[PDB]
Amino acid sequence: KSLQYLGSYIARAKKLSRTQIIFVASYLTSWLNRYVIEREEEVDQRGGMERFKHFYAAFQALCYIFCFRHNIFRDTDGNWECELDKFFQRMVISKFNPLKFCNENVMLMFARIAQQESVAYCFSIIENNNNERTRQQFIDLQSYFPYDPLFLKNYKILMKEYYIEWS
Amino acid sequence: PQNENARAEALNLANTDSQYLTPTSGSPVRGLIQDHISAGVWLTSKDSFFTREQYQQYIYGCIRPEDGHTTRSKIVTLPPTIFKPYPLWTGKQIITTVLLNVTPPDMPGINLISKNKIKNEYWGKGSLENEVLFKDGALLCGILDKS
Amino acid sequence: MIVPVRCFSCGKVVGDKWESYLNLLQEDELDEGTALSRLGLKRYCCRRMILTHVDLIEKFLRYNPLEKR
Amino acid sequence: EWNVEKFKKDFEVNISSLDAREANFDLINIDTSIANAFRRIMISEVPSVAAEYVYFFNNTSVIQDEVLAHRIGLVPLKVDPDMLTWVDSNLPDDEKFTDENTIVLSLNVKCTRNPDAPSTDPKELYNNAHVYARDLKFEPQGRQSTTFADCPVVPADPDILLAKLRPGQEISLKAHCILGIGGDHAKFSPVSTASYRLLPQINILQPIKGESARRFQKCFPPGVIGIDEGSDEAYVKDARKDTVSREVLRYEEFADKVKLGRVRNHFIFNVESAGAMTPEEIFFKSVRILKNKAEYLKNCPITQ
Amino acid sequence: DREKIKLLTQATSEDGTSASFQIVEEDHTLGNALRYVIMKNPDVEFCGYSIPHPSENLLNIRIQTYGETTAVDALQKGLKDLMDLCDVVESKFTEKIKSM
Amino acid sequence: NTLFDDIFQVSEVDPGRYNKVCRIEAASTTQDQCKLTLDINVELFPVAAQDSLTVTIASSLNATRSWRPPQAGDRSLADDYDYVMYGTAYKFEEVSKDLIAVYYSFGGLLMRLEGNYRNLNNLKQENAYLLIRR
Ligand SMILES: [Zn+2]
Repeated sequence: KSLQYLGSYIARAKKLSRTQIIFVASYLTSWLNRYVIEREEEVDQRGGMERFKHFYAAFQALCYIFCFRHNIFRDTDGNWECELDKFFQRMVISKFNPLKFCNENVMLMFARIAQQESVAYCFSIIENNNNERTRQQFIDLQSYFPYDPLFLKNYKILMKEYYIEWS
Repeated sequence: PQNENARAEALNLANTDSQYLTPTSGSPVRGLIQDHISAGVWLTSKDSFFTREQYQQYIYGCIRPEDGHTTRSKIVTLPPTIFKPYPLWTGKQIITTVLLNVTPPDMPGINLISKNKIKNEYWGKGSLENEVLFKDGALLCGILDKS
Repeated sequence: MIVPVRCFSCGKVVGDKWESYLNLLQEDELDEGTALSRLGLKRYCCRRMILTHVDLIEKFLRYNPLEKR
Repeated sequence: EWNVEKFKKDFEVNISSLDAREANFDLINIDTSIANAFRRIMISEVPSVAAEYVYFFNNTSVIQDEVLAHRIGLVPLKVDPDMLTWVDSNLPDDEKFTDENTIVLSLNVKCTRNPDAPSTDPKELYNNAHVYARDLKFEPQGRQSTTFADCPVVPADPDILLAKLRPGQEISLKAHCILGIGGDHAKFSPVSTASYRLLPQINILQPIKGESARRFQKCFPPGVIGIDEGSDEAYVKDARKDTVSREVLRYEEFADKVKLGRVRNHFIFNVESAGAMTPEEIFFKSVRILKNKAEYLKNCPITQ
Repeated sequence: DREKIKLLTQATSEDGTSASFQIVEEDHTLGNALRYVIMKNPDVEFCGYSIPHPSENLLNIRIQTYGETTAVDALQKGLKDLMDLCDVVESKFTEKIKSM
Repeated sequence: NTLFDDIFQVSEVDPGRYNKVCRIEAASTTQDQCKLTLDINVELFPVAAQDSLTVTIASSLNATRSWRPPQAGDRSLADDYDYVMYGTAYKFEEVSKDLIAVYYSFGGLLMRLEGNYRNLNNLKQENAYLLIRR
């Protein structure tokens, strides 16, 4: 939850030092390098997949920034931010399948922008998901996102200030 | 137990694993002694011969690997005894593979030599099946009974 | 007491035979067996339900508080 | 290799003696595995219709209103299913018992004293003395009145001794009717008995001609053992005209001259009901939902 | 209605050669009928049924198979043939009931 | 490959008051001391007094994992032969000199093999197929 407090604390606002958002949270992108160097020699040992609640959420929370701010995810020159052609490409067919145990709403917004902006390729994997695919109430903590859209009509007086619509 | 520290000990000291051999003489009092053992006579003897469909159903009603009783990847069985347009099986073969599909590997089978209460003069003449023997843990001769 | 509708294990409703049985032993001058066996009784777990039945409403229909005596 | 037309010419059907009550039924070339999936879906997983909810008003008799309550629901109802759909279970009874759900039934008998001259017989002594099944009557509530114009939903056997009365007492009740499978109650078994019997395979080994021919036939049922002459060896002539009673094994000389086994691929059935259903009706109720048992299973999205 | 098929993955492999299938509320009406046709599939090396508790209605079956045949695909052709195991006692049988 | 090869003679038959099993004694037709003991299964192979057996104990059939069910057009060395057994060897013994007798079973199915010429090719085995003729 604490790194899920980084999901809509970055996305749905307007006043952010966005040169620092990649910079201060670079340790979480350095986590994604640390998670693949030192911590992919342990899966065939005693245990299942759910040791790593840190992995289906903070990677999801940075991909919760993905579908909302695509004009931030491009620079002036023409390349990708931190070489998106390899960074979100190396984590496909590993020992966790991060396109297998996912969310419904935001983790199936992964279908529009991944093809038309040429981000990733997962369209021949969605059919392959639902063949192989406590813990029964483990979904209760991994379904709620903290800073959801606002429903009231007279506190929106204060908070339509730094809150933008879908684009 | 209305605490938790008595869940520690009553799962681990009053448990049925640790009261097999009773400390009164060393004569054990635990086991199926009424119906599953007079039906042990009519299972493993040679007057109870089994087909593939009997041998297959009679272990999956025992193991139930969804609860977890396999140890290598899954369940396996033995080759059939008789090779013929129907492979027969044996009740001696029945007790073996259930005694095989639960023990983890890196572990040799067990070897018993013991007796029964059947006294082969009631199996006719000259056929010796009062005597049990577990080569690699398999009822390789004799009919299991009370003893 | 009262005839059990749809006998214990058989599944046949052996009650229409009961008054029909009582008409046999009364005036028709029939036996106990083939009188009972001339009724559509294929099995023998039906056969007791009229061979045995005691008809003991009679000691409950002779104590009536809803009429005098 | 398995092939279905390597079972089509295998699977053989004969029909021995069919009525609307009993159907002797030579269903041949099938396994004892399938001698339950057509035996059990005849007996308890087949849609039957009987009364369940008994809205009493008054029960004045000496017969106490527990035991009589599950007898007016227990009665065989001469009513055809697929005229009445399934019933919702846990909503309140307003949208639970519509006209589509309930065959609204009612019973009302008020007996009295009749003066008469005299072992004085009770029907000869009282009006309305012995309430039977034919006093139970039908009255619709809702949006059907024409679907039972062709058949009023009569109780299947009108002679059922529901209660016997004495003057002063009376009875007036109103039970409600519903579907149901026999796994719930035995009242929802639309067959009395659907048990099976294999074909007995009697064996001979020697000719029994001579004086055993008048001894191989006394103890057996007479229409089984066809003695032919003193010669032309006596073939046992009728197989299924015989139970497996093996009384010949009590003899000490027909212990090896003759054997007996069973053909495990040759079945006779005996399906009979209380009148509500017929054996000429229910084969497309044990099959046609077992047919719909299987195809529902295949097209279901696999989970977890 | 996703209470019927349930891949109980706590007895499976990676590529799913075998799997303990979880289906609810049935009884011998499948296990003593689908096992009779699962062995008719020639790429079947083990199968059988089981009861999780005899009082309440619940089942659990498991199949085994050789290569180029998964777990759930051997349940396909098993239940494609129960669709025809009762069809023969309709298609051919409608003749014999017609002309008794 | 074959490890044992001869022709035997059924001496006497007794039921044991079993159902599908009768005990068979088997001397040989080529060496007057080899006395095989046979608990035959009677229904796949009807035995009688003084039949003409051919009791051959090979080991294998030309990785070989386990019992595949017998598929169409295979190559078994036991294709030509019918009552094919499978078992292990568990106990040797000793009789008079230059004779080495074994005990041998097939799921509670006793053998006893007096003889000599099996002391150079046979031993306490695990996988042997009994390729019987007739
Ligand atoms: Zn009966």
